[PDB]
Amino acid sequence: QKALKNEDVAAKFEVATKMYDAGKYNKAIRLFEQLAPTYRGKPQAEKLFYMFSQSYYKTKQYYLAGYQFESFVSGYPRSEKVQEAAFLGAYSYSKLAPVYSLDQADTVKALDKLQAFIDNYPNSEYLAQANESVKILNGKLEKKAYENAKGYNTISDYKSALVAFDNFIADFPGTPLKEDALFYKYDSAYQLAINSVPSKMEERLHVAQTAYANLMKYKSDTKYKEKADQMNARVETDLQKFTK
Amino acid sequence: ISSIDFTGNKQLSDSKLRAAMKDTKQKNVLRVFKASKFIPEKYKTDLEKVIASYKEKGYRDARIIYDSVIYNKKKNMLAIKIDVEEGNKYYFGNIKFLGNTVYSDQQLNRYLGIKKGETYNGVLLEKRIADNTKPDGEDITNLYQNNGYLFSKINAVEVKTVNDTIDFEIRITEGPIAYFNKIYVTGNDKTNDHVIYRELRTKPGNKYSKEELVRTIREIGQLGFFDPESIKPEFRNVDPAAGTVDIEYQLVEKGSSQVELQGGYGGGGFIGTLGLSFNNFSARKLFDKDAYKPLPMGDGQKVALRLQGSTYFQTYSLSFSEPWFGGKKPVQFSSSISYSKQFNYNYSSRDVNRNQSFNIFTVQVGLAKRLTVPDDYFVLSQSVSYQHYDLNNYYTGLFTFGNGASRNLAYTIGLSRSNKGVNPIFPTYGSEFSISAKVTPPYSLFNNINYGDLQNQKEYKTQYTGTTTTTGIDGQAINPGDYTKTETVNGQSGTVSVGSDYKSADTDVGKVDQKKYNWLEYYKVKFKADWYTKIYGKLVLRTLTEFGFLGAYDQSRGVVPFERFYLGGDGMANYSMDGRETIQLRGYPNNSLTPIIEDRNSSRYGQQIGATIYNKFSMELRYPITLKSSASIYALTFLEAGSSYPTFKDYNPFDLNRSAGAGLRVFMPAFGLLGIDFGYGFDALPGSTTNKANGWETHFIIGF
Repeated sequence: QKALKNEDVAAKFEVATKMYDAGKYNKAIRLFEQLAPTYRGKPQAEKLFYMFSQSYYKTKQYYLAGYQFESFVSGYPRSEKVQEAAFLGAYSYSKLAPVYSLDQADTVKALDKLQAFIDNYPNSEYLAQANESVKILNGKLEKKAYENAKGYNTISDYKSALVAFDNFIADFPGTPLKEDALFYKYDSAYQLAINSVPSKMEERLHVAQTAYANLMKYKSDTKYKEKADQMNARVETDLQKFTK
Repeated sequence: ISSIDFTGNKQLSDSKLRAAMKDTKQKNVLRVFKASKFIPEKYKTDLEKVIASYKEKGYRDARIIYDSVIYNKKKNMLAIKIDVEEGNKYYFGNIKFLGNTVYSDQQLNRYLGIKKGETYNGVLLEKRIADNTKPDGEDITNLYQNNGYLFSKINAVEVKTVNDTIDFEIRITEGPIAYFNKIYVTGNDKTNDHVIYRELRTKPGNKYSKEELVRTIREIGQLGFFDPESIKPEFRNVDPAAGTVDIEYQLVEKGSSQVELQGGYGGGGFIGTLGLSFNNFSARKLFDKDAYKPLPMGDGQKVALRLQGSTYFQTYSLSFSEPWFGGKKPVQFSSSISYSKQFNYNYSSRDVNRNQSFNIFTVQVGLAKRLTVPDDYFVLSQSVSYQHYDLNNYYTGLFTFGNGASRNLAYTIGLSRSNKGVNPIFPTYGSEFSISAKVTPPYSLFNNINYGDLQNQKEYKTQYTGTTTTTGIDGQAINPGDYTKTETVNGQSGTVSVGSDYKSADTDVGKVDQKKYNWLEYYKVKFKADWYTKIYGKLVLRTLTEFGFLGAYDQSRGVVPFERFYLGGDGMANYSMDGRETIQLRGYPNNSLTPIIEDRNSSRYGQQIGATIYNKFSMELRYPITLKSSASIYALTFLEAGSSYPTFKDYNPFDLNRSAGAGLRVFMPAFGLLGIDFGYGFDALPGSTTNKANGWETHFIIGF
């Protein structure tokens, strides 16, 4: 705080470094803000604009950490630890993604940044963690679509669920939620095929019949075997009556 | 500036011809002669309007040839010479439709509204073909793009022109049908995705409908979490081969917090409220540190803290509403907890007695469901309410237990039908029918207490718990713990002990009434009916037929002193503020027609008890005045009659204290519905010395 009023640049950097080593990152942030345009270009500018970033990262100001790290990697291109800066910036931006129920406009940006870090420097000790972050972000993106599709099987819009799951099993090909999508589309087909007008029963009972065959083909020992089997029995015991 | 000089006006008369131009007028005796001077752009657009009027009459060959200005060097005015060639009359003829398979020729001809021999008006044909000015109009483009024919193009062409008659052909290209395949929302940064998706009228698998898009835009805007001017659909991945359209709703958040100031002045005083409400609460993240920034945000739950007040009561209330309970059906769940403190008050003569006060503690839970297909526009609301009344020196009206307490357990069921079309602020037709019934459990039939003979028991006849044997009116000091009876002598009163002769003693009306109303037992019925009708072009007549009823299952127990109807004044008070129903008549002060104890020999005369039976009939005529957007100022007149009575034993619903008046309403986007009303009351307030009649009363109303 003495350097807050004084104007000795060397003393300010020394006290900032002492606080950074001691773990007083919050005050270091204030001091480096004081020196942010005022120390650029001057010597010790590699240690500067780098602890300003990691202090942000440790104090959990993730957006500021990302901005400062991206500035540090855009600058100092021949820095010894440019790879660390790039990975840390990408990861700090990744940690800002919202829950699956809100706008995933920052998830796409985080995925773009992490994919850029994976394409450039395609070898490091941070590749595995970056891949895991990419996978979990893609999981968030998949869960958003799956929940929006299931939000029709809950409010009892069964046909809309039936046409909103058929463009989920084909839009996200390899997913661990495909079994749930198949079952909760067969459920919509059944529920829309039993409470149906007598003139439009057989077609929807056949649509449900093809959904049951789809579910038990992908996974014979499905997690919902009992409930699906009871539903199929009802479908058959209603379709047999209409048989001519 | 005298500038007529119309050379050639064989048919179009000079008067309406001049009236055609709006801006560049002439010298006349109007308001500074309509500011008649020279403006170039205004003059040219006025001339174009002259030609437009000529074409509207049915002359396409109309033209202007010599327009000129001469400035009077001596008297300083400008004279404008206008030369007009009229032409020949023109008739519509043989409007044939080519390229229609989904609609027959007869239906399209009916829809277009043009027959043979009607005078030519190109603007009319263009408006009936494609309605640019209004998006909800009944045009042929709208009928094609309202059943899912998005890729439709209809163009008007001329094929033959003979004998001053036109031959019109409509080239219709239909194209493949349109189906929604992927509808999603983008831009929700604090509102969850399931709240938005369940209030959308565009659903996958349906056919395209622009009218459904407008409706869902309006619904999203009216939700309360997004600014109405930010919703902007964007047709994406429009594929003309397989018939798929993927719609993307772009949304921008506006805000949650909002402060309300409903209430009103009017000679009585502030009867208003003050509410701080968040309309985007989330009760499932109440223990989440990160999400708790201005209190949790998320689902559409609404939490409001309100302080309602007046010169005689203060009520603090907390309310929580979920517009979708269980996540499956639209069953609104509303819960409320409130505490109120009120003082004695005579509405007929402004007087606040602060040493006679009573408190109300209320807890209410309710479910309102949009019941499906016994015709639409119906709502069924049920609620369970518990209320505690704690009195303090309340010896007023029909209360005798001035220091006791009362409990109220009620279940209210109500049905509301609302057509009320089409403008929500100024109806033209429709009706609003509400019937409500509140019932308390029938305690009388179950418990083995005979309320008729409650006064002839030893436990309720002036026990004289006082332990001092000081003196008595009969010369005998009252033995402590002995039954007494009041026996006045000469001019002063007093009491005399009777010993063990309770059979001849005085009933403690306070204790009997306390046992009668320790657990309130009653049934209440309410009825409201609005019958908006249509007369003339601007007159709108509203009827407000109303009813009310309160009764007791056991006539020996008696009608409950609480939960009674009070007629008079404006209707800005509620049942949330007090235990009162505050019927509305705008010619009398607030709550001033409530029946009073018309027993002169009684120690309380002007005190108001309440009314059990009431009927109100109101006829009001309205003129839209300045019905527009962002402002809806209009005017209204009254003719109302109301009649109330505390016992349905000798009721005569033919008194109907009358009130007549007129006033205005003003509405603003954020200020809320403000209003000023004036009214004359033709009848006297109850319990006034001279008959006379209550004079004009200001009725400033807000809501703021």
